[PDB]
Amino acid sequence: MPEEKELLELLEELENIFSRSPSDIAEIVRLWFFE
Amino acid sequence: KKIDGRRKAAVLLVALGPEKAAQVMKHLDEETVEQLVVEIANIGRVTPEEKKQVLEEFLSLAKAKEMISEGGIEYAKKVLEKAFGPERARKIIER
Repeated sequence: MPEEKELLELLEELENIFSRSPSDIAEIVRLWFFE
Repeated sequence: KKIDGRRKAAVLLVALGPEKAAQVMKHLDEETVEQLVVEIANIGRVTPEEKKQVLEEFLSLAKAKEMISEGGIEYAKKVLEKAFGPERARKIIER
């Protein structure tokens, strides 16, 4: 639950990134999936 | 501990949840999406450590393009407390 607390922190940053640009997430998905 | 890049992408999209993952995937072509849905479909259980590792690497990569202007104190605080805990950190930087 302290560990859970830092998970929500990471998820909040992820959420923030999504609302700014889903295409920046797609770019990292691409990078990862093709090696 | 060492995660294949295909599984990393699948863990990230699962963590986003279906409505946000679907929006991300519209930025990818049809053939990429089909391979990703197959990786997602066979992802199985995601451990809490896998999830945290993927999220940490994702955030570092997403900020790579960003110009940094100060904020170093808060950054150093998080590094010190993750590395050593706050009580030891206080003594490292000198009482």
